[PDB]
Amino acid sequence: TTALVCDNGSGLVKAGFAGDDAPRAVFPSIVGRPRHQGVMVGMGQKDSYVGDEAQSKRGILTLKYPIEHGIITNWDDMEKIWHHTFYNELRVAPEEHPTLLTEAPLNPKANREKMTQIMFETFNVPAMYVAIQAVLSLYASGRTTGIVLDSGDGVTHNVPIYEGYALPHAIMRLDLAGRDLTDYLMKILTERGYSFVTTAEREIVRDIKEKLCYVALDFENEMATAASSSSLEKSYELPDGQVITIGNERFRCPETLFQPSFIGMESAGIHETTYNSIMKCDIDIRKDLYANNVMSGGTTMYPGIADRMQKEITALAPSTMKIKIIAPPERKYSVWIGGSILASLSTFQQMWITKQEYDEAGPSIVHRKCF
Amino acid sequence: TTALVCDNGSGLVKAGFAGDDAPRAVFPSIVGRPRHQGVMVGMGQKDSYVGDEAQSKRGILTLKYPIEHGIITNWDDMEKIWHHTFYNELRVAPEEHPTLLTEAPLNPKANREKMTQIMFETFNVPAMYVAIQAVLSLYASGRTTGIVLDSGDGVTHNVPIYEGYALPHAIMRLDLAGRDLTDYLMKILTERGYSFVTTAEREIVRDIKEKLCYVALDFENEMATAASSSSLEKSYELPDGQVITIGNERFRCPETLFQPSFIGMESAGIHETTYNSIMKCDIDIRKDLYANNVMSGGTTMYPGIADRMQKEITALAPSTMKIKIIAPPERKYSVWIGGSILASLSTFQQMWITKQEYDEAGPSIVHRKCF
Amino acid sequence: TTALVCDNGSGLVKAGFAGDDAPRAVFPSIVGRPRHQGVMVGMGQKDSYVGDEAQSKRGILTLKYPIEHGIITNWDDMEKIWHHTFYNELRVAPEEHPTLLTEAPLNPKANREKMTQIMFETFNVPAMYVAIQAVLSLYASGRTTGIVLDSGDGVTHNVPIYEGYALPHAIMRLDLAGRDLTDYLMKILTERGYSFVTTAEREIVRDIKEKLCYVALDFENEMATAASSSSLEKSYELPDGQVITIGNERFRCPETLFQPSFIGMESAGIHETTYNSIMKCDIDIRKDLYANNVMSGGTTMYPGIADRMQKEITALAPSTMKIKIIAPPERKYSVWIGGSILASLSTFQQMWITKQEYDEAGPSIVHRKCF
Ligand SMILES: Nc1ncnc2c1ncn2[C@@H]1O[C@H](COP(=O)(O)OP(=O)(O)O)[C@@H](O)[C@H]1O
Ligand SMILES: Nc1ncnc2c1ncn2[C@@H]1O[C@H](COP(=O)(O)OP(=O)(O)O)[C@@H](O)[C@H]1O
Ligand SMILES: Nc1ncnc2c1ncn2[C@@H]1O[C@H](COP(=O)(O)OP(=O)(O)O)[C@@H](O)[C@H]1O
Ligand SMILES: [Mg+2]
Ligand SMILES: [Mg+2]
Ligand SMILES: [Mg+2]
Repeated sequence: TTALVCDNGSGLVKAGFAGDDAPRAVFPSIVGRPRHQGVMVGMGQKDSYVGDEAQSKRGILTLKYPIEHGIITNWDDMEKIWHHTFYNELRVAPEEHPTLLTEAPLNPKANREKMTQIMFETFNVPAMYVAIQAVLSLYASGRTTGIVLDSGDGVTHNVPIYEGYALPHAIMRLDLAGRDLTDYLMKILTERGYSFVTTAEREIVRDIKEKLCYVALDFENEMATAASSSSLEKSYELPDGQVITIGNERFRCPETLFQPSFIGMESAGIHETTYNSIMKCDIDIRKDLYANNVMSGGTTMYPGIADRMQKEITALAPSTMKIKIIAPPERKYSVWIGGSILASLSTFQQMWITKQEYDEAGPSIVHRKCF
Repeated sequence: TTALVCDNGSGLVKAGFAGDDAPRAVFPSIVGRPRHQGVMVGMGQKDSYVGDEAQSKRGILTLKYPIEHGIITNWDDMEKIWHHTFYNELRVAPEEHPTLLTEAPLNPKANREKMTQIMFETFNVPAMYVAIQAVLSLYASGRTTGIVLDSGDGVTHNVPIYEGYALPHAIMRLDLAGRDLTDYLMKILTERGYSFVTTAEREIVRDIKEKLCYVALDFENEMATAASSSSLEKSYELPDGQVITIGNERFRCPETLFQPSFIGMESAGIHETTYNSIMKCDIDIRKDLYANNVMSGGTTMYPGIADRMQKEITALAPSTMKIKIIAPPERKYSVWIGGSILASLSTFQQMWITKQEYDEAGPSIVHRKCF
Repeated sequence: TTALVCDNGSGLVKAGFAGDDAPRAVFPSIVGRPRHQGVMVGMGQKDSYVGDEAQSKRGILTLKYPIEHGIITNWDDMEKIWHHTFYNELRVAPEEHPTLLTEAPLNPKANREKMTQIMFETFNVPAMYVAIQAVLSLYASGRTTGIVLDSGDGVTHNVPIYEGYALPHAIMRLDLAGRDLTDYLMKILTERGYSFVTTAEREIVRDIKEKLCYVALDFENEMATAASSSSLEKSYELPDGQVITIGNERFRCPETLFQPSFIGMESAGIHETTYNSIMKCDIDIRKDLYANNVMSGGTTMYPGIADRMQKEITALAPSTMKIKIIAPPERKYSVWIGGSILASLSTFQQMWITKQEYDEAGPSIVHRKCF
């Protein structure tokens, strides 16, 4: 039988079969419940929608995300989402397929206890595994060395690897990702009057960000240019025809990644975090880590991120080092692709947590056979 | 047992069984009593005449409408009208048929509380249920969603719906309707010397309104044409052979709907009262409401109201929208058609307020089950 | 030279000299224009009215507010109001008096830009300044650490301040204030048959809300008691001598502040707003914020509001964190008293935007020299 691969992204769930080059079913990780008094019988049924059928009817819905900063926060909702991904998107029976979930580094352990318990007692998958997304991303690049800078909707994290041996002490994590950038955009937009207040309008500001934002190579130069000319402004059309116009908001939002003092945080930017992660690693290996700066996750899709990161890290690291930021075109799906590759491997068969293992050991077993 | 459907409009009573596509009994809502002395015996009796009879003797009667601005004020007269409807018109005892009574939004709760009291304690129906009119209007059109404009004899209200879910905070009620247009037409005919005063002559200026009134496309240019030549004049034959002629009084009267400042009121004309109702909805669904604008009720029957409405809204809403005024050909009875459809459903049986529930709950029960 | 402190409210304008502990002039911020036709010669002149002379005549006027949600919607009218305050009320030649004005947080930049432009060019004041309203609201209390809850007629907004250092990420601004409660009260009044629809009647409903509305502590049980008997009902004599009797509408109105769903808004109540604001401030200062909540603005003068908000915040914070709400009885004018104090301080004399500085810098200086 062929195992599945279900990447529980913070924002979007990725799913697909083991061996597929690309995921087969992608849909935002939302649960919607209406917030108005229904009037028509035979109509407005299905108290709760999931994924696509909650986006396409969000006008009257309260969209709750069940995954917050990479940590599942509302279990009965994630159960519905898994049930959907299994029985409606892929159209598969879970009991007859192994599966490969994922997790971010340094998440509370009870999180993965509960993931495993749901998978084994509710859906009765024969065997399942829980990887760490950065390792999978480094698989996907077809590589053996690097410092995966992964960042998606919830979290931004680094994971240095050298010739197959992880360096757990050098891992750095940071809760500043796509959702926080969106929430800061909602706020900088009110300088022009555009008030977005509802959970549904978060999904409009998200796409405004996705389509219009970019990261300036140099922030102060871009601020000056925007202030002294209109060459940057770009106009966007709401769902209801209103045409909004944004200028320096196109780069003031992505720039949050590098100066988290914009959104009130104290910690340092992603470039400084990566440098401080490399400098935790033994002297003999930093030379290769500087030369394999892999990237992953959606939030690294902004134009100008790769060049900005290369410039900044070159500013940090010594003059003699050969920095290289690697940005695969499919980096949004790198984690899932690597997961498929790992699941298809010939030597991975023994590594599963068999149903018998859970029977004889409980959910705590998942800490001995996982990274 | 078959279920009855009644629609106690402010202008006419529409009543008849479910499953039919047209009301069985249609007649005006007036009870007339003599204002003169009856000298002859046997003939000249029955101090109260109702419905069509009252009109046929409107010479020697004072005609009272028990309903004014959708509110039932004279309860004795209204009970008379219902007694006529049940026994003389439909010929079927109310003691053995569930009933559905239409009603208007933002009405005093005492209104429907007393409707329930009267139906259960005076006529002893097995079960009754009260429904809004815009909801049923939408039912008739076979739609899932759309902004309904309903404008009968007394009350004009908008109820934007979405996928079977309404928006109570987006309702508007504008108590300016056919009766007020009749009064203003009566007031502006005197510019020619046709002094209509009596109520019986209100029943005739209303006939003039129903026959000749039409809504122009541009008021200023129509006035220009009217001043230019006699092309717009048309004549009408009173009951005693006199022939009248009216020019710009034909469209100056429906103009009220678009400029209630004509009759002193301040609230904005139906174009603005519909635009402002859409512009209070979730920003997501406005594009949907624009393209599914429904109409209903008699007052929307003026030749050309749909085009003026479309013009005004398209001049208000963003240029990218694709407006559509859904005007059913039978829109006069649309409320009752929708009521028949709703009463005929198999899964609507969960909504009837049974005699048992009223007896052990009191009239206040009607609010727990009625929108 | 004496300075002027002009707190432009959305419903009232509190303006006067700095140093006093009360404004020298208060008048509603409405510009009325006659709407009927004048017939008597020697009358009908002065075809645009302002303030209280636009109350006592409101019978024959359409009342329009310049500010809708702390935003200056109209400028041709706000110029009239400012001219009125400077010349007719205070009788002061503005060309020789520094003026200090106010604004809310997250308020569009063009708003204060154009305020500066008008004051420096239309009136030609030697110097001026604009201050957020939570800063002044906290000055008036004499503290230096606390999270203000300003609740005006148009806007409700918190500001966490610690030792004089604001927390710009934790400023929660909610556009739901006294005016929206006025409109909700008008909407629910009809349930009893009372129908107020026009601008003038909106003032009557404002006074009804002021006099009779109050906040309950347990809304569900308050409704239970109100339904049980008429113990809570009180009467009000409209200006023509009519008498209305409002019952549960007394506290169903200001309950909206703690359940913004009633009017369709999604955000959580103001207690939840304040608590969510607090839990985003670094952990060590939450203790000092939980004990220094300062109320302000007119809409906070509901009876029982302080008890309700204290109870509800206790329901959200942990058990051992002291929770207090400081509510000065004079709080309606807290913003203006803070403005007076700030203008009086000896060290503030350098913080003005001088006419010279504007002349050589342009409006953008407003965002530079002012917070
Ligand atoms: N082309 C893009 N440009 C900028 N941001 C993007 C782009 N595509 C996705 N994002 C952002 O990245 C996040 C989704 O990336 P993804 O890696 O799928 O997150 P997750 O793995 O948590 O589901 C979203 O917050 C989205 O706003
Ligand atoms: N063909 C028509 N043209 C213009 N006005 C009409 C026409 N028919 C009815 N009306 C007006 O609409 C009112 C009756 O229509 P209706 O929709 O049935 O109101 P209701 O249902 O409350 O009784 C009358 O007052 C009349 O003035
Ligand atoms: N006792 C009261 N109860 C409730 N609301 C009140 C009371 N007094 C005044 N208000 C409301 O406060 C508002 C005006 O007060 P104010 O603080 O000055 O608002 P603004 O900042 O715009 O000037 C009005 O909307 C009024 O309805
Ligand atoms: Mg990911
Ligand atoms: Mg009608
Ligand atoms: Mg204020």
